[PDB]
Amino acid sequence: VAHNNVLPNVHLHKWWQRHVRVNFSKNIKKKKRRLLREKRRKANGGTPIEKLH
Amino acid sequence: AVKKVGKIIKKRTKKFTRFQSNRFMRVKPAWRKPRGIDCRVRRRYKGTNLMPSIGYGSNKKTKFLLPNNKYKYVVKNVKEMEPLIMNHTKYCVQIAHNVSSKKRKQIIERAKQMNVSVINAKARL
Amino acid sequence: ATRFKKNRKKRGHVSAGHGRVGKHRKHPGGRGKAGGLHHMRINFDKYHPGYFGKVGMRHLNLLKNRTYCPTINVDKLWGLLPEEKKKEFSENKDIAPVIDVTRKGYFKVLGNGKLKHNQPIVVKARYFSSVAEKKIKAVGGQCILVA
Amino acid sequence: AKSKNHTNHNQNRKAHKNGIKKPKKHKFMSRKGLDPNFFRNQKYCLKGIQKKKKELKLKAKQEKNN
Amino acid sequence: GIALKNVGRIKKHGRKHLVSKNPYLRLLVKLYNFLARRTNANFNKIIAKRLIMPKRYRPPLSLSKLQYHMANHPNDIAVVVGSITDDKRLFSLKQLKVCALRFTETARKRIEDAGGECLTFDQLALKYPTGKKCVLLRGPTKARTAEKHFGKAPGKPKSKARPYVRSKGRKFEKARGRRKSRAYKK
RNA sequence: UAAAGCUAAAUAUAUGUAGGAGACCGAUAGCAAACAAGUACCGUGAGGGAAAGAUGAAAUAGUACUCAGGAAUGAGCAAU
RNA sequence: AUUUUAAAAUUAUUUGAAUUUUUCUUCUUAUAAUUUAAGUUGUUUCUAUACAGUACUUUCUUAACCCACUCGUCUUGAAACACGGACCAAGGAGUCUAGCAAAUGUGCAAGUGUAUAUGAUUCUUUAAACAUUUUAUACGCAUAAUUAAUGUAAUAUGUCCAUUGUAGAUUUGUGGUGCCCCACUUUGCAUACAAUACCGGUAAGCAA
RNA sequence: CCUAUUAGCUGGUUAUUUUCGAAAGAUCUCUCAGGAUCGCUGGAGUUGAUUAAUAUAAUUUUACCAGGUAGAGAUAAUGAU
RNA sequence: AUUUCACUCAUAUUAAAUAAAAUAACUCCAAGUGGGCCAUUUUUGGUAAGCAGAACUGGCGAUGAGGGAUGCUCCUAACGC
RNA sequence: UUACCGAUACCAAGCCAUAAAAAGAAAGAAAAAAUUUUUUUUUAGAAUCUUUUUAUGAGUAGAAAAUCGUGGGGUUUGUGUUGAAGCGAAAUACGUGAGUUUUCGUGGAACAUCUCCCUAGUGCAGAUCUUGGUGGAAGUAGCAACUAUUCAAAU
Ligand SMILES: [Mg+2]
Ligand SMILES: [Mg+2]
Ligand SMILES: [Mg+2]
Ligand SMILES: [Mg+2]
Ligand SMILES: [Mg+2]
Ligand SMILES: [Mg+2]
Ligand SMILES: [Mg+2]
Ligand SMILES: [Mg+2]
Ligand SMILES: [Mg+2]
Ligand SMILES: [Mg+2]
Ligand SMILES: [Mg+2]
Ligand SMILES: [Mg+2]
Ligand SMILES: [Mg+2]
Ligand SMILES: [Mg+2]
Ligand SMILES: [Mg+2]
Ligand SMILES: [Mg+2]
Ligand SMILES: [Mg+2]
Ligand SMILES: [Mg+2]
Ligand SMILES: [Mg+2]
Ligand SMILES: [Mg+2]
Ligand SMILES: [Mg+2]
Ligand SMILES: [Mg+2]
Ligand SMILES: [Mg+2]
Ligand SMILES: [Mg+2]
Ligand SMILES: [Mg+2]
Ligand SMILES: [Mg+2]
Ligand SMILES: [Mg+2]
Ligand SMILES: [Mg+2]
Ligand SMILES: [Mg+2]
Ligand SMILES: [Mg+2]
Ligand SMILES: [Mg+2]
Ligand SMILES: [Mg+2]
Ligand SMILES: [Mg+2]
Repeated sequence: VAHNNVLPNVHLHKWWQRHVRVNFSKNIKKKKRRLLREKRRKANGGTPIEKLH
Repeated sequence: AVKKVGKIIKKRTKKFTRFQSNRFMRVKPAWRKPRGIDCRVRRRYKGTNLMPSIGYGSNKKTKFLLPNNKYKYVVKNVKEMEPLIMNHTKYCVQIAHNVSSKKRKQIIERAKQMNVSVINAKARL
Repeated sequence: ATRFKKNRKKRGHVSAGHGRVGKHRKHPGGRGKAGGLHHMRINFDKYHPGYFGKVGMRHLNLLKNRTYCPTINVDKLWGLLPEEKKKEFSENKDIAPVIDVTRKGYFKVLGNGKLKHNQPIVVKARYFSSVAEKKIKAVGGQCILVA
Repeated sequence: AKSKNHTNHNQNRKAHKNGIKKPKKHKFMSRKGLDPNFFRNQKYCLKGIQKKKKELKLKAKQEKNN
Repeated sequence: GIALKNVGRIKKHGRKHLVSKNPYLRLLVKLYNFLARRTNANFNKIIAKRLIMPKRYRPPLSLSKLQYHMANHPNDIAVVVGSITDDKRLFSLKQLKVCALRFTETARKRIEDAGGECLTFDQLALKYPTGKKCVLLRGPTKARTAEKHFGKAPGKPKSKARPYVRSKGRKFEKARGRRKSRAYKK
């Protein structure tokens, strides 16, 4: 190390490439989830799908 | 060698060839600046290739004029050469390489009506 | 963007900016924080003085929710009111506001600043400092402790 | 194996590159560790002077508004 | 040859143009350059220079400090080449006339509620061409946190600079070099 | 409220099979392999492992006839 | 398109005085012109009464006169009896991600950033774009420091006032020389140098 | 196969013009073919001067201060003769 | 010691001379370098050396042009067309 | 004692660039050729812009600005069977330079954008560099163990 910086700290010393995960489908998944919980309502035929807490 | 015709003065006419381009045929003649210790062209030894410099620059008043003593504008179709009707004594036209013969005939006969000169009005004839 | 990178300027030069005699070799002084205390000592000493050694007592299982405590000075105490509501308390002298800072996320009232002279105010909180409590008593107010 | 071990060739050429700099010549310095029992008294003197000056200023602010 | 320094050529040491591309700021620069040239007033020169500086040299000014600076200058105009911001620590505000490059919403509301007004620089060019009864003001230019790390290195005797650290606590750079009990203090 | 047991959903998917797409590569590039490619070939064996795309719109137009020559092949007053 | 003016010089008529006594004697004490002022102007001939010729412009080739060791690299020092290079074509080397800082541009500002989700008369594109739960406590960084620590926590209620001094940008009123600079007068940003008060820790003194 | 293991050491590192321009000293180092740190360089930005002034200076002048080298001495001290 | 108030000390030639003296002062972020050698003069070891080790300046390195027949360091003199 | 010859240094003048400076954001007719009628040329105002003045110019390691070119994307507006890209030879051509532009020939199907932006696997003389093709040496070295061949006929 040579300047006025903060002392380095990074935790990259194992085989870190094998487990990296880029999220490409976070909106596709919410569309899918919305359609499933909407399909449930049409099968309950008037009764709600929530419960009292 | 200075060349001068009217008011136009050229400060040199020969090209600046690349060092060693006459001896090795993998070296092309386009100029590249010599870098690297022990060159004899970078160190300005007498008797070898000269280097270009800003001192050979041309007069601002005559920097882009042709021997015609006019500036050159290149046109591709009829509608592009209409801005020349206001400045016809300072510009001359040249037709682009990839236009067809039929288009060329019309461009030429309009340039004739506008009283502007055509540099290459002999091609494809 | 690769368009504006410094390396494109040195594309015709031999050494790419790293020098003829001292090349760009790989790890010529160690890896990471390697040489400190031996041959990186000066950098450590003049940029990070107190780095080596340990001091103090251990706390084995902290649980930070036990000592969470945001604060507010008496400077910012009349500013929590809207300006129109701040206005009428000036004219009328018979009524004072009662302020509950724990409804706003503050826990301890702290005592920097100046309160308006002869303008009483009543404050609720979990903790007070001595100076703050005195300054509230001086302009004719009262402090109330809650939980 | 053997090499040079000392010279100061070129050193004052580099020294005179950016001139020989002088101290900045300030007006006041800090009397932190200097003669005690003389500057504590000076603090008392200046407190008295300030009390007189501010009393006069307050007085004038009191008459001028009538 | 000839023995000159920086041979025959004069050095200048600052910013020369705008870097920003806001068209309205470019119009302002043109206007005050013209005013500076054609009436060398020393009032329009300074303004023409200040609205060229980078962001760090145009700090904000608070309402309370602005009112404090104008206490002995009733019915005058304060000129700031920055933003002015609100201050909750004030209880009341007087009537003020202020020209500034930007106002925040709360500060603008408070100023107009007391009977004051807010001005842009193109109106000040139209009403006070040479700055009669106008007071130039600046905010605190060395109050930024980044300036707390500059100066002498932290470690030189009796310095005041902050260090660059991951976090703060008894375990983060407090042992050797900051107390006498571990071998020396600073 | 230990020293016995069962149990959906919200999570993962460098494999197999099908479908859709890209500011990606363009035959020394892209998978090793755009072609009878894990093929031809090398090693006792465990294993190693390539090169090689394009006539023309149409051959349902791929060169008929004559002369010289043993033949290949060449030439034409002859031919798509 | 209004400093190729003004002035100066010259020449020919003048209005007056000198002295050196004169066909270049002085002093713009009145009008006209001229240049020696206020960076080249004129007359003849040729090209030529041409349309590309053997002439003019231009590009190659080959002589002469003077000069010219093999590039790249390490090195105090390379033409070196230091190393790599038989020739040609294609390929071929400071990039990506995390985390921090400085600089600069942009938005808002004592706050700022709509996380994961959910909503919608979003649904080739759209894996984009749009929205935020019908005196309003998700979380990060900032708004307060200091101490191993129990912890404690920033002038102080006489006045919503905003600690003190020296130099200093801008403003106010008179005078000097040319809106500028000076001599007083008024106000006193940023910042530099110091002083003082207060908060956390430690000594000292006293201590229920 | 782990694996494109590591190398303070050899070799290489791709367009133009224009502007500024070095070090081969010094401190610490299982340090002596390396490194950190100061010095020398470039870029960015404020504050100033643009008033033939003041700040300033590898230079003189005037006033004053400190020195034991060239020379000299041996009959003044020491040591030689 | 400090705080006030009154009076008064050359300046247009500037409290001695000279000055392409503000091409100044300061802060930030970074590169390369940390094997050197040579000449006149002073100087240590060595019989000496194109040997080894120091001092003050100027150079070569990083630099070409005219001269010394020739030559990294000598003399003149440093570089747009 | 005189004359002379001799630098990229010194002096005078032109031009390029760098640095600094003096100024500009309230626009009106000048010649020439033709016998007071027509004809030519110009009649400017972009702010990192336009006029004008002075001084200056060496450079390895290194740093910065402006500029030239390549594959692909958005916007704008273009070329092509009356011949695109590419390739060979060139030019009274432009630029200090990297380059840009054009003619002829070949070719047979696509190619740009400089109006302003986005983007990257983006620029080769070398690495005993990788893969492929090709030279001088050169009609040269050489075609040598194993005793040995001859006459006539057929094809
Ligand atoms: Mg040329
Ligand atoms: Mg060299
Ligand atoms: Mg270089
Ligand atoms: Mg190298
Ligand atoms: Mg010069
Ligand atoms: Mg169980
Ligand atoms: Mg596909
Ligand atoms: Mg392949
Ligand atoms: Mg080496
Ligand atoms: Mg070297
Ligand atoms: Mg050697
Ligand atoms: Mg060499
Ligand atoms: Mg030899
Ligand atoms: Mg070697
Ligand atoms: Mg070899
Ligand atoms: Mg920033
Ligand atoms: Mg955190
Ligand atoms: Mg206490
Ligand atoms: Mg008791
Ligand atoms: Mg390896
Ligand atoms: Mg220089
Ligand atoms: Mg070294
Ligand atoms: Mg030299
Ligand atoms: Mg000789
Ligand atoms: Mg002679
Ligand atoms: Mg130069
Ligand atoms: Mg690509
Ligand atoms: Mg193309
Ligand atoms: Mg590449
Ligand atoms: Mg290539
Ligand atoms: Mg090659
Ligand atoms: Mg061979
Ligand atoms: Mg033979």
